[PDB]
Amino acid sequence: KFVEGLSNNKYKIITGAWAASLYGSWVIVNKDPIMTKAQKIVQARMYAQFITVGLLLASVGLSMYENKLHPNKQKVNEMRRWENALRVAEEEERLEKEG
Amino acid sequence: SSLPPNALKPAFGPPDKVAAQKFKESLMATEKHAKDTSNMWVKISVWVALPAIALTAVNTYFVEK
Repeated sequence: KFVEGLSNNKYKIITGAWAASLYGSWVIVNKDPIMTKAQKIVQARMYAQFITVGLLLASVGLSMYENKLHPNKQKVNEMRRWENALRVAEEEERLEKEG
Repeated sequence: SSLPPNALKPAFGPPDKVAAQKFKESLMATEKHAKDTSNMWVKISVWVALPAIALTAVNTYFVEK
């Protein structure tokens, strides 16, 4: 029931987790005081992108965990917008006739 | 052919700085750490990468068919 609000922002959580993953991998790998800066950066980048694309499929399982709770989307939000678009026409022209 | 008198005098000073000799002995520490961290990464490769490639290959063979 929380899946609605923090699965509407999938590609915010994925990107913030990627940035935090590269930070929390870099601060781990840089504590080893023997290597070049470049090797530390590319190892941190590899660990970060691995955990990020591993989470990208967890969000797929979560995406159909949302899709059973809200069937056939993108097409019945359009008709809710359409009901709010028809009410705004009828409410307006009835007072155009009697105003 | 008439060298100036500053010819055969030395030019660089005392060649036993501890900084560069500890540099030369850190040239063994980088090689030892490379021989550790390449074995580590090849274990990462043959344990982590190849089963993921195999599972993604059977998935992509099914949907490519």
